[PDB]
Amino acid sequence: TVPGKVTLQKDAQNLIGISIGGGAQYCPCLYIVQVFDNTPAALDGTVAAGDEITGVNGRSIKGKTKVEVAKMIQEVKGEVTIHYNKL
Amino acid sequence: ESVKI
Repeated sequence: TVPGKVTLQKDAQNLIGISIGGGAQYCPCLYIVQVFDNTPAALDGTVAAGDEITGVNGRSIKGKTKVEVAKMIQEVKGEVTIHYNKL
Repeated sequence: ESVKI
């Protein structure tokens, strides 16, 4: 894979617009599923399906739960960074 | 299932 991080700013609804998928105690590896239209993540053209996320605003997500990561991004405001891995 | 944020 290729380690990469992009600084995407939050939208009006405090949602960069990006889906993920992961578990816990077996599948702690969180990854991206797809993107939504009219979203900063889509319009920007950086983070989307195929790219595995492994960081946010410098923090580490490789180990957290789906609900944990989701709330993490929703909590962050402004220039939100996402360390995705091109696969 | 896919949590969107």
